[PDB]
Amino acid sequence: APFVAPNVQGRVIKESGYNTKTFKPAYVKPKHVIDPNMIIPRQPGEALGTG
Amino acid sequence: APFVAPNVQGRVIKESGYNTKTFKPAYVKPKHVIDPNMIIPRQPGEALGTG
Repeated sequence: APFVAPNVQGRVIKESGYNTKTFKPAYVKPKHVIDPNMIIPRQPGEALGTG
Repeated sequence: APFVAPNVQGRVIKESGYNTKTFKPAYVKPKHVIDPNMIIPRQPGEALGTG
């Protein structure tokens, strides 16, 4: 607090305000194409020979 | 105490004097002026739009 000789008025004290933060979320979009070149070939569980 | 041959009168011992201290307090005067400029603006808790 300010020391102020009691013979005088007093001292005016300043203030401070405040702030805000604002954010937009980002966007994510992966995809696969699944044409036959991927469906046909033998997958690991398939028996050798026939499948 | 002084060793004094029992014949003679004995020695005169002295004393010492005290001391003092004195204090005045200081004086403190914070004050604020409250404009409409400070009452009106939105305060953080208030909702958006219709504060």
